[PDB]
Amino acid sequence: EVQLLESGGGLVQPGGSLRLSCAVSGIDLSNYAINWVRQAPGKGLEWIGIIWASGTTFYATWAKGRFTISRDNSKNTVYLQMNSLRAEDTAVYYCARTVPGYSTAPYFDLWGQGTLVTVSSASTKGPSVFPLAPSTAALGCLVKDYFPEPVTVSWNSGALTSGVHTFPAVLQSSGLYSLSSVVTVPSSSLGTQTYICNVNHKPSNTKVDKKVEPKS
Amino acid sequence: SEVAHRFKDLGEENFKALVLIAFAQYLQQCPFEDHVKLVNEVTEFAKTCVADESAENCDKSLHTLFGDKLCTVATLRETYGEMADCCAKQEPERNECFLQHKDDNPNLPRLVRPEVDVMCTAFHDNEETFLKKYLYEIARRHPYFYAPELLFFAKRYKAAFTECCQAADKAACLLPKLDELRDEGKASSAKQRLKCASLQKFGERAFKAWAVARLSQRFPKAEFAEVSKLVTDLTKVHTECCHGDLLECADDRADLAKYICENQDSISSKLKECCEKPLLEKSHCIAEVENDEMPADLPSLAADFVESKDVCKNYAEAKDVFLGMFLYEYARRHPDYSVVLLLRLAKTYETTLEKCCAAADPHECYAKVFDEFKPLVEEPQNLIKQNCELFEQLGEYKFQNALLVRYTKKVPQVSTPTLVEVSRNLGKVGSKCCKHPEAKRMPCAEDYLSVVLNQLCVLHEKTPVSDRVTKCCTESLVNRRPCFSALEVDETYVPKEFNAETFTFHADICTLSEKERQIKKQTALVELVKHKPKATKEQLKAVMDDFAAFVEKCCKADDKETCFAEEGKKLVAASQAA
Amino acid sequence: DIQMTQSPSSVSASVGDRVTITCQSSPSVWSNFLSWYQQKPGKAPKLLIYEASKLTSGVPSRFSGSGSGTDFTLTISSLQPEDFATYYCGGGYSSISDTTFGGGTKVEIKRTVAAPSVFIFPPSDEQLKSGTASVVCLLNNFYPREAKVQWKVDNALQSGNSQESVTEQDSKDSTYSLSSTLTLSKADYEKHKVYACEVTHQGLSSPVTKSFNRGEC
Repeated sequence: EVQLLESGGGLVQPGGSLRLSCAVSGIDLSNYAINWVRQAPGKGLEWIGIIWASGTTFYATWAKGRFTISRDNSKNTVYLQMNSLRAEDTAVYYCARTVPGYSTAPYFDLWGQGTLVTVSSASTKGPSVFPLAPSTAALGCLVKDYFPEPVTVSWNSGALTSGVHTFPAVLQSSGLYSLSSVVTVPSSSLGTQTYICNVNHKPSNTKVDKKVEPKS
Repeated sequence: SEVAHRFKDLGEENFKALVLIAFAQYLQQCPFEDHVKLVNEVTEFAKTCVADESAENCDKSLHTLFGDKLCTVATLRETYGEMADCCAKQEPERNECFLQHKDDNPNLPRLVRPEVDVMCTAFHDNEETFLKKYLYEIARRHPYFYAPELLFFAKRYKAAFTECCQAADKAACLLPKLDELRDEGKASSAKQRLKCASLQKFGERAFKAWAVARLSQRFPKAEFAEVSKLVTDLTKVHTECCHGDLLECADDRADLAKYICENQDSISSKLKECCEKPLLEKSHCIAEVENDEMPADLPSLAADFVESKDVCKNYAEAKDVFLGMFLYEYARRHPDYSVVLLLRLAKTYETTLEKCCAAADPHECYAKVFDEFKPLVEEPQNLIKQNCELFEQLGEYKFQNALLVRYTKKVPQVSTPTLVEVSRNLGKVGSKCCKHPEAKRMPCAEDYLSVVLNQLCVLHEKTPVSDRVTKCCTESLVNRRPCFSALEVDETYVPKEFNAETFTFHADICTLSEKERQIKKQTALVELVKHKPKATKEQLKAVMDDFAAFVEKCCKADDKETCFAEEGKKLVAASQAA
Repeated sequence: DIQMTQSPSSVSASVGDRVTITCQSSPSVWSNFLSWYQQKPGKAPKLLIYEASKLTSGVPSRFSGSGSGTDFTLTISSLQPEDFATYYCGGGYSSISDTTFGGGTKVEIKRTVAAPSVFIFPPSDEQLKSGTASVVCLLNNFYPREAKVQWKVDNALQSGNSQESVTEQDSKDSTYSLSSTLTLSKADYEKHKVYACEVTHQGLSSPVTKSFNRGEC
């Protein structure tokens, strides 16, 4: 019914500037206070700043100066201005509302999809997909050399779901991300049943559908 | 008056035999003499009812009449146990209770069959007692044997003794026939066990679907509705036999058999010989009838099932009918597909319609439905042709060996004796189905494996030792094969120790048939896998060949129990270096 | 300063069990301003408890909050497999711009040991046409999470040319999956033949390997 839709997050060059926006669908939001919370990959939650129904905005100590919350009530949208971004700003940025009834309390009920902002100077590179052909054994795909995150991998356009394990991306010593999405299938299905991994990396508008089939 | 209605219908003899079978199936522990009494008492009462259907007590249900008789000697837990629980209940509770207490594998020692002289002598002594003895033993060991059919195996069992005991070479005439009746027996009991399981665990809808497929394949020329009419009837029949209502099951079967024979020109042209035979031979014959000749120029299915403008309107109105027609049409056209495969294609067609039909552009969404079938029909074909090849190169022996390991590594928790049995039976799927061409293969193989697998399940149900088995067994009935073959090596399992007496052969081995000797080895092999799974490939094939040669030598070593004694409790570590 | 310490850092308990998560803040949090959040992989956080002990609507009764001042406790009376997640405790400190969350606790379910069924895939031909070679070694569905994956090329044990990833605990079988990926140039790759993968896991009595010989099939 009521959910927060964020967007505006992506790859940023150090010292760069970015503006995350949050638009809510299903409620007014003009009478509520909205917060901003981020979370670096693998780390925990970090409260940034808040904006009440009125214009008043409070910021975490560390954030004040680089981040700037603002609300466009004629459009039902709260933004978060990120200036002089540092590599340590890379984190999934959430847009959460303070539960109606409180203002300074750390209670947030409604959150947002949470957009990811990768603050790095590196340019945006699509991924290459390599088949991890089968040895009831498994097969899978190898999505190598891509940046920034995130990348989504599907199997047989969604058909094949159970058995699938898309691994968490890791940074290569080359700075670029890499991952492997495998799936366990019945051995006797190989060759007879077509297996295709669909990799999608919207940051670079890269899309691939690699057919995985045993080699020999 | 029901007991009377069934007695006049079936005839005295068949009635007697059926009731005896019903009694041996409920109380598989009571002695032959006990059951004989009770059956002869029920037959009396049945006659008093035929001469007065209004007579006191002749109008009550068969469950009551039969259930009462059983409770006259069931309050003896010192030989039965919990069957007294069933008697403290009123129908149909008491009935369902009994059924529930049918022991799949009774604590009954297989009955080694005497010599031809002994048997024939016993047969000529009291021909009746001999046959009733037969029925009793079979039924109590196979509580879910198709009753009507059992009567058929008893009619041929008798005839076999009838013609062989008056023969020149009594053992040459009687043994190959007694062996065959034994093979067709297990087969009939197993193949029925699966039907009862389908109905009891997956509901009537399931069995009817199976029937529609099997019957559409067998009578491809018959119209859908004639097939449907048959599926309903056949289901009612098996539902009764599986529910313990043997008398009404045999009655309705006979009536169904009559219908089929009277309507041949609307079912199958292969039935003419069947419909000559006496009623018992006729029934058996009809269920064994060869598929009819598929009608010539059959049309494309994509017409009424994919491009039609009414697909979704029709799939919504009557889903069981629209899909029944799809299965009927696809089955009749593919006597080369296993019933299970056919059911999968049907399930696929269903799901894609369940998805597409309620979409924006349905017709385009399911427009490629038939394309999904390809990888579904081939997977089994490929696995067959491949396995059949492997079988041709390894022989049944080495083939069971390969399967012994594959299945022992799959579910180690399973009993070794049980592993050897199931594995050997499964390996027999090679000899029994690879002989046929890729046209008659899948239905042969996959449907046979269904039976062996069902047997596995019902056997595992009693004392479960692997959740993986229970999974496959309880999940889809159709995909049990794929589910079992799917399983991979169980890395969890912990080595079964190493009992140095488990790998020590003795003299007594040297006087067994080659088949027994093979079982002895296969048993030891399972143990070897249990004591060293995970890490072991064809290095077992090296120890397996070493046991065959090692036994071959010792059984010809002018041995005095020595060759095996010393080269046993000490030769273990020799070979156990790897 | 503020510094809110949450412990344990992570914990494994069976279904049924009762898991207790603590959250100790250095400066006594403001009046009851102590919230508890639950965050499932990928999904955002979810408010479970506020005012230290108040549950929010749509939260299992099994979740209970307690504590006051500097010590707060989140308790799961009967652990369910769907309780698999990382928990966080947020506090208020009269400073507002001081709102801080605990380190968070990671709850993972207990289920009988299960060795990892391994696989090994040599590089693809499309990838060798790039001059790179990636050999992946999958350790699928196992438990516990601790596993040792070593690479031996022509028996030459490796180190520093492979980075492995691991997935969260499966919502089905409560198991993990590990992908060890050894990368060598093409030249490095075609210089050898025996590419192996050594896996030592608490569920194996013997450290198994799954090698393959370059080129062969």
